[PDB]
Amino acid sequence: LTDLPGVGPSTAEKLVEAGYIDFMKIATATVGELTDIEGISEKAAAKMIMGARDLCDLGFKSGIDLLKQRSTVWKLSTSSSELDSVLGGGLESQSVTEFAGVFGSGKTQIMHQSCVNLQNPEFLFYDEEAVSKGEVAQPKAVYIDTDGTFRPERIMQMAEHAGIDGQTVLDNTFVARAYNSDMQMLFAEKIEDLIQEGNNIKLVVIDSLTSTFRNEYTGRGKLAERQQKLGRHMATLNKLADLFNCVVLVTNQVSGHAATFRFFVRKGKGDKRVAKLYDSPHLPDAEAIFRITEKGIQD
Ligand SMILES: Nc1ncnc2c1ncn2[C@@H]1O[C@H](COP(=O)(O)OP(=O)(O)O)[C@@H](O)[C@H]1O
Ligand SMILES: [Mg+2]
Ligand SMILES: [Mg+2]
Repeated sequence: LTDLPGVGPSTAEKLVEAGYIDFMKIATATVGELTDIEGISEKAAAKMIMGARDLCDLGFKSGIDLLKQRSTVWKLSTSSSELDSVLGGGLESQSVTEFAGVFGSGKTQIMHQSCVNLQNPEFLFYDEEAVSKGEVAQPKAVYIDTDGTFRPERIMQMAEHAGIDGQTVLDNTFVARAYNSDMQMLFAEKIEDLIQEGNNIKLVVIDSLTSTFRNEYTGRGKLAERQQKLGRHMATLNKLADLFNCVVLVTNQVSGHAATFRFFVRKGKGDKRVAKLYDSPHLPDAEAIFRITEKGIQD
């Protein structure tokens, strides 16, 4: 951090204790966040931010550089050919993908499958030129279980059929049981701490995203506070996805959020499930047929 203009050893310590350890978090921080660090003037705050931006080469980009920026996005397979195809390759890092649908449609299943697939190196599609092995090495997932439906057995089972060690998935998956939106949001924010602790978080799951909010802000007369809180939460999830180049997944029970990809999943005949991609920035609306068996997501 002392590389940063105006940042000496003493300021560097105040910065590390305030959570600001890497350049990107400073380069993208507001003069407000830092000035609040106390002992950090607004002058020093603006200088180090300007400095960090330069160090991280933030600025106008054009031509081939646009393709290169886009290439830093890696993708996680869902184990369903149909789905991956409709996703334009697989779940995208640096973005939030939402799977909404009726109870039993398979939302939680997809969440578990993703935690497993993260441990299958061949399931992470990326341009070796924009993303180095080390960046996706020893990947870890964080699962914010809001409904209390995380099932280690299911992880073990899906892993087995994938030919990978189930215990290895468990060892690399942090689960956080949230009983309300406050815990849910806080846990989400604490993810930076796990990364700071050396954990290569590459997959974040929020299952579910809206349950707590709906239960807490049932009154549609105070739908204001709710739509707000949820917005801040989503903003936090999106920033996480970008800064730490990781895949963020959230589920929504349904009988509009800031998710960059939005799916509506419905039950087909028996095993069959239909995932309808209805919102994305560059892909056409399309349906993917897959199934849910003892092996997890397949087809
Ligand atoms: N071990 C399993 N083997 C085959 N299918 C399973 C297994 N576990 C769960 N399922 C399927 O998952 C469905 C429920 O998926 P779930 O993700 O919990 O729904 P939701 O969308 O509400 O989260 C079940 O009704 C069952 O068909
Ligand atoms: Mg993004
Ligand atoms: Mg569920």
